[PDB]
Amino acid sequence: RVTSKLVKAHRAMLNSVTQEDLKVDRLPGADYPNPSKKDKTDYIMYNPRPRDSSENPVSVSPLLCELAAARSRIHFNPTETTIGIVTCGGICPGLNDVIRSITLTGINVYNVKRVIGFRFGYWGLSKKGSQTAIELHRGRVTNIHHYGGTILGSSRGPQDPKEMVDTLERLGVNILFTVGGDGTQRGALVISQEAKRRGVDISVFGVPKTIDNDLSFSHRTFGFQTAVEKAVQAIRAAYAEAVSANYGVGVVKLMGRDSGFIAAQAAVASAQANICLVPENPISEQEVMSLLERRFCHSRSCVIIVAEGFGQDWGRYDASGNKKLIDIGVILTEKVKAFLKANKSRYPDSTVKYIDPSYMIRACPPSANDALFCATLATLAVHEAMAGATGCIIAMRHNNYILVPIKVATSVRRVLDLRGQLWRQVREITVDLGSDVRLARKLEIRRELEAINRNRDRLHEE
Amino acid sequence: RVTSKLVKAHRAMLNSVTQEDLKVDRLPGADYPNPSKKKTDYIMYNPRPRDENPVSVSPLLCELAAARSRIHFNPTETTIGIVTCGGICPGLNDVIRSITLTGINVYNVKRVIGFRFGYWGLSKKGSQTAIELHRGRVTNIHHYGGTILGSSRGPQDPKEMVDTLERLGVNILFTVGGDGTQRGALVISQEAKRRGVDISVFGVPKTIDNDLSFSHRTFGFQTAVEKAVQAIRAAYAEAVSANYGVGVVKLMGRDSGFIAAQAAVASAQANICLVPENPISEQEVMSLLERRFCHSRSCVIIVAEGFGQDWGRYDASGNKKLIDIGVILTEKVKAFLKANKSRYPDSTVKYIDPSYMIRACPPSANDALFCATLATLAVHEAMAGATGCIIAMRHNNYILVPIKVATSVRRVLDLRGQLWRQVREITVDLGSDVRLARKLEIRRELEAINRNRDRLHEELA
Amino acid sequence: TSKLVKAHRAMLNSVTQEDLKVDRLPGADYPNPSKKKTDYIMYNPRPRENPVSVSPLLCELAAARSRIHFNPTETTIGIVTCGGICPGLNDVIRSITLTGINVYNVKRVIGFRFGYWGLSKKGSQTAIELHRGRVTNIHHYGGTILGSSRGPQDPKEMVDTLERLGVNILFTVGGDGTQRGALVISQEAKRRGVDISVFGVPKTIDNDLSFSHRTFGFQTAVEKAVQAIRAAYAEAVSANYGVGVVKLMGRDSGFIAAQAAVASAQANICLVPENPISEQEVMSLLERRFCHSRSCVIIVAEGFGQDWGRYDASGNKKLIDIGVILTEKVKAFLKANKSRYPDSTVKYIDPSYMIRACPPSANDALFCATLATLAVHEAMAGATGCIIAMRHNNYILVPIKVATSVRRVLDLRGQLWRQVREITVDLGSDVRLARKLEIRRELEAINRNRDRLHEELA
Amino acid sequence: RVTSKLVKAHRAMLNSVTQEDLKVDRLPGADYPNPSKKKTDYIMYNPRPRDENPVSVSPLLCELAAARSRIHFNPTETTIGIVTCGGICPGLNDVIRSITLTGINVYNVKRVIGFRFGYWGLSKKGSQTAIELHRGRVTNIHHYGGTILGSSRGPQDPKEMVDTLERLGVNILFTVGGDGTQRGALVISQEAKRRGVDISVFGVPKTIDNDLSFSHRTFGFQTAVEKAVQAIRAAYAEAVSANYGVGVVKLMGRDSGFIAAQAAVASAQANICLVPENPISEQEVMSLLERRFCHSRSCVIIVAEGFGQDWGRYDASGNKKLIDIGVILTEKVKAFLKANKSRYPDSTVKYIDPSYMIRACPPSANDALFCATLATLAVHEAMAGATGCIIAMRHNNYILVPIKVATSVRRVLDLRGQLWRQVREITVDLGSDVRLARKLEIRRELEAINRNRDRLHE
Ligand SMILES: Nc1ncnc2c1ncn2[C@@H]1O[C@H](COP(=O)(O)OP(=O)(O)OP(=O)(O)O)[C@@H](O)[C@H]1O
Ligand SMILES: Nc1ncnc2c1ncn2[C@@H]1O[C@H](COP(=O)(O)OP(=O)(O)OP(=O)(O)O)[C@@H](O)[C@H]1O
Ligand SMILES: Nc1ncnc2c1ncn2[C@@H]1O[C@H](COP(=O)(O)OP(=O)(O)OP(=O)(O)O)[C@@H](O)[C@H]1O
Ligand SMILES: Nc1ncnc2c1ncn2[C@@H]1O[C@H](COP(=O)(O)OP(=O)(O)OP(=O)(O)O)[C@@H](O)[C@H]1O
Ligand SMILES: [Mg+2]
Ligand SMILES: [Mg+2]
Ligand SMILES: [Mg+2]
Ligand code: NA
Ligand code: NA
Ligand code: NA
Ligand code: NA
Repeated sequence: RVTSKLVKAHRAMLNSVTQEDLKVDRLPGADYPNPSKKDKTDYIMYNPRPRDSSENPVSVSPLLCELAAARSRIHFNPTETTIGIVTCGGICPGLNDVIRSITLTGINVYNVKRVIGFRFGYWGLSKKGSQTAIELHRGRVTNIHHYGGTILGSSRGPQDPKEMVDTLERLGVNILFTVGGDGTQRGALVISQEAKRRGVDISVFGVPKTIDNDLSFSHRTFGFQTAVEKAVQAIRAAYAEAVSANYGVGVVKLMGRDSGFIAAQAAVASAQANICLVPENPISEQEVMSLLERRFCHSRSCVIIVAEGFGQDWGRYDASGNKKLIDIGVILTEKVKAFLKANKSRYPDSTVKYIDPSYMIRACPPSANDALFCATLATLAVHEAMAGATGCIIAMRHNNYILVPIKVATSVRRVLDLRGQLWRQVREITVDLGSDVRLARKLEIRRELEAINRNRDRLHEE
Repeated sequence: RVTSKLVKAHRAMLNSVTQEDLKVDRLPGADYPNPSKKKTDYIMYNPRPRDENPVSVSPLLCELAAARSRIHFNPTETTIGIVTCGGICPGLNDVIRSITLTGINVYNVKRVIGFRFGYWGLSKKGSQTAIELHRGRVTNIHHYGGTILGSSRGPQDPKEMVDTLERLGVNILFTVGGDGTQRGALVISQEAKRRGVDISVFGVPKTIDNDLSFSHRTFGFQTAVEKAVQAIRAAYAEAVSANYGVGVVKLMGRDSGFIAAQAAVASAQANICLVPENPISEQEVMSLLERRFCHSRSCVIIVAEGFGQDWGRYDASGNKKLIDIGVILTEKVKAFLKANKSRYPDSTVKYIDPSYMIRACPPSANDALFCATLATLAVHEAMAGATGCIIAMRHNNYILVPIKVATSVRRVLDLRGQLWRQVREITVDLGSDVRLARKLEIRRELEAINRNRDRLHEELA
Repeated sequence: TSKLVKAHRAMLNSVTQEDLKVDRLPGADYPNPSKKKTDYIMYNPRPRENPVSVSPLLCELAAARSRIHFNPTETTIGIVTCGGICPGLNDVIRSITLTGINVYNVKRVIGFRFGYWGLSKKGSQTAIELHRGRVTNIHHYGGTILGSSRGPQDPKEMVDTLERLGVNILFTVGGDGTQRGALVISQEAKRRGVDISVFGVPKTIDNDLSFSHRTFGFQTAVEKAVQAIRAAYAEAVSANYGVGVVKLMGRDSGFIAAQAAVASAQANICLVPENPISEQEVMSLLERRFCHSRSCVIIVAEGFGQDWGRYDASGNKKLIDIGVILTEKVKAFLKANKSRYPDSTVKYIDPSYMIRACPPSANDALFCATLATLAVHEAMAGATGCIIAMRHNNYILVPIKVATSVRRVLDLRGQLWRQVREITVDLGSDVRLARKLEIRRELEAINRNRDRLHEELA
Repeated sequence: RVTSKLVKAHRAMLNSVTQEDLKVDRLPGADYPNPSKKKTDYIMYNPRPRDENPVSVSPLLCELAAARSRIHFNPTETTIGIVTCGGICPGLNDVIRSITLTGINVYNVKRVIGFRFGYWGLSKKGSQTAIELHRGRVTNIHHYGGTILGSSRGPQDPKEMVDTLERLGVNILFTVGGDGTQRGALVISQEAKRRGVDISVFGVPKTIDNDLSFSHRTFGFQTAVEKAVQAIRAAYAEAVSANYGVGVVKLMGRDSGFIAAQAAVASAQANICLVPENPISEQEVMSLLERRFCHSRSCVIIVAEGFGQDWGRYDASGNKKLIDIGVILTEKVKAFLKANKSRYPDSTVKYIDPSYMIRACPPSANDALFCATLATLAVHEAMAGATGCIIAMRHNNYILVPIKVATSVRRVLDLRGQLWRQVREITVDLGSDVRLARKLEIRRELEAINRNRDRLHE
């Protein structure tokens, strides 16, 4: 009963996935030796669950994923390779660790000719933008891992692939590392394709950026654990506010656009959520109000976590073509205010406080563990691209680093499994509809009556 | 010379302040000895000399708070009550906890009562929810934000409230909260006198803004600044990540800009700092932004919540609700950058409102110590029959100050002070030739880099 | 980046599928109130038509079960925490209690004080009853509210206690020692025909448990360690020929040391037990560091350098303090070379207790709760003699005998350790040409800088 | 009745202090206008009245620090120098950064020079490593502990140092450091006078201990208290986890106990607080511990590093090295509990020395603000030719104070003050009948629980 689930992507490139789809494209040939390693691809089962010990276990699936690793032979000539980095889309903890590690691995391990950082996402690759490219060196990236955001900066909206490749050519780029999400990596493919049309010796390698941890073929993306730490700190605040008011409601919106991993993890980690609203589990304003009522039958406080992709069906694009969400944080808060107002009887006093800790989550520096994670991804990213990997992203599954072709990855998305342990834990700690309000509380205060008497004895026995 | 300034309160009770006004009311007589210690000392309101020994430029003296040899209430028979009212602020639980423990540990009082949800917990209805505070209850509450007692907005009937105080045997009510709260305390105190009730009403001032008069520091304030700065770094991260990126973050200052200002300087990251003391027009702000965007691709704008209330068009307690200047300013800045898509090709505005995260978060270690000291001294003085007053801190000393005085004046930024002078230094300036200013910038830079270039050549071999 | 190795006191010399099978109290007649056969996962997902594991081993997946062995409303759960302290003990304690009380509505939960001592005839008088009100907020605190202890107790006394108190499940939270004790307790309870599950929640801040990629507390330890490293780094940078030496937890392995070294980006030398080197080699690395820098940060795991010189109540071998010894050797070295290093300072940081006695990261908390929750599920379903663990992002059940027979260790050929090699001083570099190719990288950079800024004026 | 007290310094330069002593030396003349501001004000040393307007109980006035209309140095031609000496303390980089920026932004000075590794950077040899500080260099340093300039211990030749100041064109040297540092400053200032050099020597006081006279707060101090408290929680966690567990944590206080005391109260967790102001014997400490162990299974002992120096038997600068009381106290406590295995069956002592983590960690937001203000004012006054003095803060105001006065007295805990009175409250007390004290404890408890029991029945 695992806690994630796969699902077709809103804009899938493949409708089915086969082993060939999973094979990673490589620039032709690998003639130089690896200074790092002063001999062939290893794989890992996509799914380690067996069919049919006995004679050796056979996977319930035919799929293998390529393991990322440093390689004996590499494709590019180390001391002559130029590496490029761009960061696109929203910001997320660990961008600067990615930037820094790519640079240092290039410079320290492979002793590359130069590292170029492109400004403000793909815009920095445009004819106009290219004038702002900077050269990244040890001194530039030494301390950037202490800061949120991206020193390169980022942007939204497309650029002309022909301009971008023009730029890559003019500057002598051999590897462009594209750090960003779904949009970014789709752009990567376009760039990669245009370079091919030209017969340019260029790897385009993706480092996946999604604070939501909704990437397919992945159990963890950088930034995500940090977002959970911060979200929990948001939740404590909301909890403080609710407890301080008779019929107090703390509503806090968390990141989840298409999935509720942050919302769920934070709900359980904090032990403080009473209602947890995720996109996987669309419910009506009436149900929410109903859960709130139940909560207010036995408590004077209620914390409601809501993922930003929840309740999009509750009412009525950006430069990149992404569908703008309606702010469910604001809308839900208003509906809850409405509800408690229309019931001034039952709830004499009552307060609703709303917290949107969005930017503080995304624009804050990485946890130590996220840093380590970023550095590992980035390091391996450089290893594989040096060995001519292209058209793929690096990811992590089953505690292993793998290579995955952009087409596969952008075709499916990870989603909460409502039958999973994580979501089962959210159901445990939150208010429940399916409980006789009466007997439920009756079996509460009795659990209490017991406890206090055990208490009373123990202390007399003093 | 100060970074603060005094100003008449929006609803002042005194129009002038005299020594007699500063005298603290005391329940008649002090017959019991102080178990803790098994006449009143003063401090000059103003330590600046006029014109042999220096003479204050002012006649005012303030009474120093301290544990007293003789006390008014009979320790082992006194009942203490605590209520928290108004908004929440870091340190409420440390206050609650310290009052309780000082009462219980030092004076060995009969009982401590905590009243729920502000003054509502003193109403006939509310009183049913009063709880008894004991060591076990308050042991660990200092680790949490908010108030375990809870708080509320809106008035109660002083006759009901005193009824409650009488029925429960309360000898001291500690009222923890703001201007409103302390005004309510006077009412309560007055009604208790009309009845000849032996009751002290003592205020522990609660203002996250640090805008209390006769005070240089109120609990929660330093914690607010730590948190604000953290908010500012986020806004700065967002701005730096975007070509012509603007991070707008709203901070607490309702009638004053101390938090805004301190956080601006502490962070080193603010480009524009908007406070109520210094009302400027949308056009001026846009103008400062333009100047910032002449030499930088990023701008962080701090705005206090009481700024720009004159830029456009009540709560249960009668407080005037503010228009959200964070939201309005953000929109105006969006409007401005949109209407200038030419000059600024790309451009982004991100708004952060860290309000509840600041107010509902636990105290720094230093705030905790501060809370405990205030609360401790509060118990000392009220045991010694002080009433109608608050405890406060001036010139590194704890003083007693009558509610009437304190609610008549408020502390405000002095724009001629060092703090504000530092805000002027670090932020964009209007009165600089945009051109020659940047010219003398990149030249400072050209220098630097060449010093750099030499140093590193002087490195090889 | 890990590797398996025989345990210092192994119970099995080889591991077979049958060894991996988890013992279950006979029969499962009651329904699970929570859910108003066993699934497995390959021990090794590398392949040798559908892929075939390079290994025959399967591990049992932990999960809530349709049928359970104990009668929920009549089961009594007990908890004990033993050995050293580690971040997340209270989360474990709290989650076991709440899962028992909320999900299974068990009769009662008992907390035993000060490790196994609380199960002794004497100790048992101090047992307390855990209820929602008791555990509500303990996850905010380091340490263990139950307390812990070192040293054995009489298994007959302990089982006496379990019987007298009506315990149906004892959760033993702790390390290798603890779980070995658990088997003893479990065995004695069988000799008596007692209906008792003894289930282990593994506690090792080192992350050196076999059949496991992550144990609770570990990620928190790394956060804290990195904070220690920054301090050391601050101290080194503030002194001409400054050395910051900071000791980290690793007794038999170097996972914390290594992860913290890379996470911080600040370690110049990283000393782990997997890679024993001589005082002379360390001094040599330091010299190379001091050829191109005025600062050096040295991370050393506590199990390093035990061979550099000459027991506790539980029988554990006490280590010599390598932190103190190494610091002294480094002082000696820099003193004996006052010539080359005019000034020079050594500051030593031992952040040990601050690491172990501090509250869990949010992620660790989630992790603790999940482990504890599943632990309750499986023990309700009569699992015993085993621990819960996590491999390949999955929770599994593993018999104490297997787990205590092997240990996880750094693989020096792995990515983690390869990253430590990258960021740290290297022996095998021509000191000269290495620095020559340094300042040249620099000369370049500055000139790029100098142009960019000239191209700035006007 | 305050919480500090004054005391003669171990190496006082004045035996009495008069108003003339308090007057701040100024380089002759002030002819240039202040670009910032496009006579001296004072404050009473003591605001308590004697006996119409109140008269100070003291004749002393202190000069208020402020930006001045006229300044002494020609702004666009002044060269500023910065050195940091002595131990490290949170806020050094904020000081460095603010001096630089105030110089560069406000006064538009010619150049800012940072000297490396304390006074050594001013020696003939050291001077070769001087670096030029500019906006780009100091932009982000406030995020780091330590000092980018670095520091050192041990004297240099004043003639060399002034040679350096002259050769480089320094008009103001800002000396950031302690007592030793500022004494060095006077020497440097004196030698420059002998030469008729136009040089201000201005001190920014550095003492993490908050024991500076004429001062209520020095930078770093509040940050130290935050960190110390965090150390204390760890020790508390360790003590609570062990039957008769003792957490001993050593804090910074060399000659005073402000950090120890503040941290003891702030944490609410200390049972015993040992400061230098209150020397007690091993027997008394052991005795307080016994009392603690009469009603509790845990004890946290805070000890300041200058405590217990009389309990047993120099550095490059001539400072007296302390015996490690942390280590010695821990041992004595171990001895004591060992020799009483009877009364305390089990028992553990865990010792935490969070020293470097406190000193080498970045400033709280409030400390940063403080550092920047001090530094800013420092630059204002030195531009207006103040010299031979330090900037300090008393009664929420910034004042100028001559090094001679400041190095002659030191701030010390007042055992009759509120702070120390609070330490007495929260800690174990000797002067309580062990028996009736606990009797009146559990009775307070018996009450409480019954109030509890009713409430919950209701
Ligand atoms: N299908 C596509 N083809 C070419 N370019 C694209 C495509 N989709 C997105 N891009 C470009 O890639 C960049 C980033 O895309 P987008 O704004 O969707 O961010 P993302 O990488 O999906 O991250 P996030 O999930 O934070 O939005 C933008 O320049 C966008 O215009
Ligand atoms: N003048 C007054 N007389 C009697 N009661 C008052 C008065 N002003 C306010 N109160 C009551 O005291 C309580 C607190 O008032 P208010 O909500 O203004 O808090 P405050 O102390 O101003 O703190 P904050 O700064 O958070 O607003 C409310 O219940 C309010 O109705
Ligand atoms: N082989 C064994 N048989 C029975 N009991 C044991 C055995 N080994 C250890 N124990 C007991 O289990 C308890 C905990 O053991 P120990 O102190 O070694 O902790 P641990 O689980 O190893 O944790 P840590 O990793 O902190 O050492 C002790 O009381 C010890 O006496
Ligand atoms: N009396 C003195 N005359 C001249 N120089 C001195 C004197 N005392 C100390 N110094 C020098 O000043 C520098 C710092 O002095 P010291 O090491 O005593 O630290 P400090 O400033 O008192 O700081 P801390 O409080 O951290 O010890 C050293 O170079 C030292 O040699
Ligand atoms: Mg997208
Ligand atoms: Mg062991
Ligand atoms: Mg000294
Ligand atoms: Na409540
Ligand atoms: Na300005
Ligand atoms: Na150094
Ligand atoms: Na190495």
